[PDB]
Amino acid sequence: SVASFVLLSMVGVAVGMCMCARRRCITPYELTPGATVPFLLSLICCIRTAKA
Amino acid sequence: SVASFVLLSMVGVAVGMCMCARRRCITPYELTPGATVPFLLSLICCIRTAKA
Amino acid sequence: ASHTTLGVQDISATAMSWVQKITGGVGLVVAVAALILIVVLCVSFSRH
Amino acid sequence: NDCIFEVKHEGKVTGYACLVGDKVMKPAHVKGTIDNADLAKLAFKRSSKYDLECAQIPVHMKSDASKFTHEKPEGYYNWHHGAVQYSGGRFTIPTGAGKPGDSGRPIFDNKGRVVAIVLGGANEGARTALSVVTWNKDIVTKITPEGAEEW
Amino acid sequence: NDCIFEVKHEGKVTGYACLVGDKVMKPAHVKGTIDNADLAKLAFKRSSKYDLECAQIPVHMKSDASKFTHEKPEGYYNWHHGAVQYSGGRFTIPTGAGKPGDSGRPIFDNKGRVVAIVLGGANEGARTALSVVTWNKDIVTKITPEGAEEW
Ligand SMILES: CC(C)CCC[C@@H](C)[C@H]1CC[C@H]2[C@@H]3CC=C4C[C@@H](O)CC[C@]4(C)[C@H]3CC[C@]12C
Repeated sequence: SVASFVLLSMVGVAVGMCMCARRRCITPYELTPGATVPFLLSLICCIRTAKA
Repeated sequence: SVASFVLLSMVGVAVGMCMCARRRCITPYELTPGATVPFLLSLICCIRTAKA
Repeated sequence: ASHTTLGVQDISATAMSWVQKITGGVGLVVAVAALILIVVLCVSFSRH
Repeated sequence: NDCIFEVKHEGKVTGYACLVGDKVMKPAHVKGTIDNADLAKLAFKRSSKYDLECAQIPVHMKSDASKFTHEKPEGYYNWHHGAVQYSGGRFTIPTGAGKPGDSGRPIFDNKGRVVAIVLGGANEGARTALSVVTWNKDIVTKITPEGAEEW
Repeated sequence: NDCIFEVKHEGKVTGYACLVGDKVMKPAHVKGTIDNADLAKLAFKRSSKYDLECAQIPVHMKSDASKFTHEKPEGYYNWHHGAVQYSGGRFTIPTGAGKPGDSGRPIFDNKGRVVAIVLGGANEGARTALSVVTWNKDIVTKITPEGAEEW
């Protein structure tokens, strides 16, 4: 029971870190007017292409 | 007692040399208007940027 | 005693690598710090 | 011109929001609701890093967004309350020209294009440094004069 | 040129302190404490290879700082005691155009921007070569003509 809890918790943390990293990495492009997100960056961030 | 003294003395010298290097490679940036210290150097010497 | 004296610092027991590891570790810190200062002095020297 | 909307607190005006290019921007330090219901109901992405809250403009019904540029040549710019002098990496205004509650107003160049958004400023003696948000060709960046405070 | 930045650091003043860009500058070979209090309390960083000491300008007096540039085209430059001829990358003045104790004075271009600060010079017949502090892109450098004396 404990081993299952701890291993699942570790995975949840890994995901939270990835989502935090994704938001911080992409913000400077989505926050900027007239800016377009690079194709490769959109694939890495797992986000929709450009502004649509 | 002697071995402890000598080893500690050697460390103190190593630190003093590092601090001397830290001042010598940075001072010219402080003297120059704008304090335009490059990012990597700021990480290495543990110093603050022009707008800090 | 049938033998002679052990009176030298040289005859310390084995498994004394702790002494060598500590001495080497501190010596390495000095060698690195010395290199850092030398490189900075070289750059400072060339600049005018 | 006329691309400025008010952001209001419950009991007062707190700041301004502006339509620039394809996105609507307001200062993150301003707490209030946009006077225009069309923008007030719009979701914004908050980033404390740049003191911005940004969202996409409903350009299908909001085609009056201002023009903008990343270019920042030396010279004077129009910031509504007068001219602002730009030199090096800083914008400078007259000391009596700045005020609290004025944050969110854009700075325009001689072509009417927005170059930066005003957040605040710092008193440098005979002149006041202006704290603004601007951008390069790729991403948004912020300029923060020493001792600057939010307006 | 039309502005005074030359603050005395001693009663029997030998050289002057000045405000250039965001830094307070004075020759490292002159003794005394800068007047007007605000500069008097500043800590300075010294470099013996540049004969220069510098400190950060307080924000409230930042607006009084002189304009600075690294640009150094061949031609003539101005200073408080006359003109300066810049030729071959070196600054030269007429003999008798300055004396010991007149050091620390900036040399200005045609836009009123500082390009160099005088430390001393070498008297060669009718002309004197100047020992100056000058700047290149993101670096401080010094020029010292042979036989130059400290001022
Ligand atoms: C972990 C490290 C510090 C262990 C080091 C052990 C050292 C400090 C100890 C262990 C055995 C000791 C030695 C035993 C024998 C002698 C011979 C004597 O006539 C002089 C002291 C001398 C030379 C001693 C010096 C100190 C000594 C070397």
